[PDB]
Amino acid sequence: KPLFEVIASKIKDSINRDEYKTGMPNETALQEIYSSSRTTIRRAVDLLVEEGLVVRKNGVGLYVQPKLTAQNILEMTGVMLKKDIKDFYIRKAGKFYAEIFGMKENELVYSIKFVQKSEHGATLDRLILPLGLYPDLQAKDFQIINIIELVNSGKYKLFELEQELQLILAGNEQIKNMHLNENDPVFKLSSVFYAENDMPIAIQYHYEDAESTKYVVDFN
Amino acid sequence: KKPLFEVIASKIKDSINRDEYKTGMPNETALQEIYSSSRTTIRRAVDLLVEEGLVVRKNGVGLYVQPKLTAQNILEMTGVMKNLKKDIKDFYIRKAGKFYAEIFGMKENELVYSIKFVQKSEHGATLDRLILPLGLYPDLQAKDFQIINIIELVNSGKYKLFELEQELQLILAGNEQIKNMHLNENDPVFKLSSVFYAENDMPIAIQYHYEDAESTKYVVDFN
Repeated sequence: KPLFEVIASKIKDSINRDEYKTGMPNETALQEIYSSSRTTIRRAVDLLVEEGLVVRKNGVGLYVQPKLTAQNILEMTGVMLKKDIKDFYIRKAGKFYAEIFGMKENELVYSIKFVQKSEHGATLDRLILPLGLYPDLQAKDFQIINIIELVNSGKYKLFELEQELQLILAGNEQIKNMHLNENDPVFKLSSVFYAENDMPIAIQYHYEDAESTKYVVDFN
Repeated sequence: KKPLFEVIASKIKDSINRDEYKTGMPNETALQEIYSSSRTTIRRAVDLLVEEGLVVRKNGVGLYVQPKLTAQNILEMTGVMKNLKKDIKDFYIRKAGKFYAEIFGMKENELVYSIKFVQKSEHGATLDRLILPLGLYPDLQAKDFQIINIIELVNSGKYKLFELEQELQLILAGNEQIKNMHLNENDPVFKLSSVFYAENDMPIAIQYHYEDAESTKYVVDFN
């Protein structure tokens, strides 16, 4: 078995025992820790990335991916009616979020997706929080009971909220998570949270079934 | 001549005009003393002021001066002199009534500020209505009701903002939307309702925001 695979397994263990914390040693440090080559480390880390265990901060270092253990789920939501977490992971901002946040598209953001049983059907929420703006949070700190509190828990204080409201056709996200049919009408409430001086610090998308006995929505 | 209650109402009006009394005054008993007049005379003077929309009673409690949208206050509240800015249509004190009393968990006869403003946007004018209970924003004068940043304003009273609860609806345009947003009757409108809470499940403010829901991508057929 190749060395890089051996080292990747060794690092997986370190991650399993919370030795490396989301919120780890860079690749140069890993060379020294494992007395191995740059190439060996790069290939070991490539494998861990592919498995979704860690993520690189281009030209900076390495982050461990958050894990939705029963314990972290308990910390974040209070459970085990309520809020069910579907996804929590770190990803590059990409171009779309880079323009909104005014950051580099290869810089990292947290992406959180959760569903909630409500009045008329399940609702779906997506939260995007730039890693550089919420530096000190560990997975258990990402409590989703109160979104205002969460958005306020990072490096900057929440100052202002800017919101957009739309009617859209149910997409794959909605049909799957909200139990809707192709093209059913859905309210999309988009929120951009700002710190002072026009600095966006978080984005949120909230979706609800728009069906009603009062009207019919007809999309072209 | 001019009856005494009217003479006294004029003097109170004068005091109001010179900001001796203002939003954020002596109660009716103190007025009896100040003007050396009867309970009945003072009650009639105040009735006159209330009718003129210059003051409002707090059930027994006392007397509040109604805020004034003078040029100065408007400048203070919105930063605007004399679009894409905020234009105040209404600012006054009123009883909560059943509907708001139930939301705030307060007494129907207790007072709230009602603020209405309009804003030019991409898909036309939007309309906002804010409700802030007096007892939760006791120390604010007229010029303190800055509406540049609603979160800042909601956070500026007795309690700190802790949580936000929102409701999303499609409604038919009513008179408010007709006049203020230049829509036709039964035009579809987005209504975004916000309830702002302090810690421990205590509502401190309500906001209703309205936007034209017309789109080139769908039509809304109301029943």
